[PDB]
Amino acid sequence: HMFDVAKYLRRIGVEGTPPPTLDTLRHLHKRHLMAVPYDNSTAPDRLPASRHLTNVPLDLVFGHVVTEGHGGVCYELNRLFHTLLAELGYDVRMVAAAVRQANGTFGPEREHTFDLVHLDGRTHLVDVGFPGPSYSEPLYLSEEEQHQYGCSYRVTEHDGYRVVERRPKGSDWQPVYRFRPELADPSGWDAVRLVLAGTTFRSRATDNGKIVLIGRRYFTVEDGVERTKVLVKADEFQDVVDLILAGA
Repeated sequence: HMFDVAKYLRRIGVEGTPPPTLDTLRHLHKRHLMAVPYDNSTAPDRLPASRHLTNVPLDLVFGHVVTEGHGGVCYELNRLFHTLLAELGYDVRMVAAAVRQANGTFGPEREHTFDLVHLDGRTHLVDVGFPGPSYSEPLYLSEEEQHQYGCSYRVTEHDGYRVVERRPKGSDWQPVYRFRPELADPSGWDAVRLVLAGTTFRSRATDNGKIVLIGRRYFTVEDGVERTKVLVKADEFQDVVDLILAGA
């Protein structure tokens, strides 16, 4: 009952109650990724003993992300965004995906959680909860090449999966994640199941790209041009954390 559309829209820098159109969806998606960073720093603290996402009240996640201004992980940010989109009138369907790993395999089948929106006879992929380099505006569910912010995307079909692939400037196509579109479900969020500190993941979009910090590995993409640096200095590291977490 604490979920509040207006409070959320203010949190992401969106004015009024914009109309339920594709132009609005594209704006909401980009603004969310600019304003609400991905952060797994305290994700373990919000896990339920039961392993069922339903047992984590939506208001707890809303309070952490929206009221308090923090970031979150895929099943927090996309869960909130699904609810916002539904309250703004969109036909939103939850989907789970397997993420491409550094070694080229795909990880567990339902590790990543995101959404699809069916609008005006076309289906769009919606994902404001993915740590690494990926799309700032929704993709169409199509193998046709799509272009945004200096990168290309396509959603190909391979062996019963749809595969989101990305190509920045000067690089080859690489998969991001894969999913089974036919398992999309309007109510799918209800079915989700969940020493040095573990590796921290933090990122957010910028006006023309994205900034990503994975451990010490700092990545930026600006109009499709990528740069990476392994951070050594503690002060520089903290400056990058602060820049990500401050939003835009």
